[PDB]
Amino acid sequence: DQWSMLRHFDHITKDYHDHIAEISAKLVAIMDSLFDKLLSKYEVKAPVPSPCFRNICKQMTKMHEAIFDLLPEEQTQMLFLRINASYKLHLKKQLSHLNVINDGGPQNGLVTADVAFYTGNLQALKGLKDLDLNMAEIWE
Ligand SMILES: [Mg+2]
Repeated sequence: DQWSMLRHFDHITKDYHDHIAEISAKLVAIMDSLFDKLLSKYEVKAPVPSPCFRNICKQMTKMHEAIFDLLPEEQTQMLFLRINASYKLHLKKQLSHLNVINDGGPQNGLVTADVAFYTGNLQALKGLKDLDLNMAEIWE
């Protein structure tokens, strides 16, 4: 009956959500290593988008294309929030290293511009328009 069928479904899929998060952990780790490699070398200058940010955004795009049909929408949103958190951590580290501060000066302006390219790229991907990226965190 419908009840027994669904009990079988429940048993078969009981770990589905937890296991997707575990595979997604490996994907976050891959992107985290890319961000560390790229952002450790980032220099603030025109033109924008900088080569660093073009590369980050291209890989984010390719990642989205690769997993779109493999993850439910909510998990894809959650994945991108984790990827974003990694990006912000590495960007914050580099801005601190370079002594770039949020004072409205030309250097701050260039980072704001590069980040606008990043945010625009991310939010233009299917399902990601209303992600709360909290990019202001990078100046903490
Ligand atoms: Mg300046």
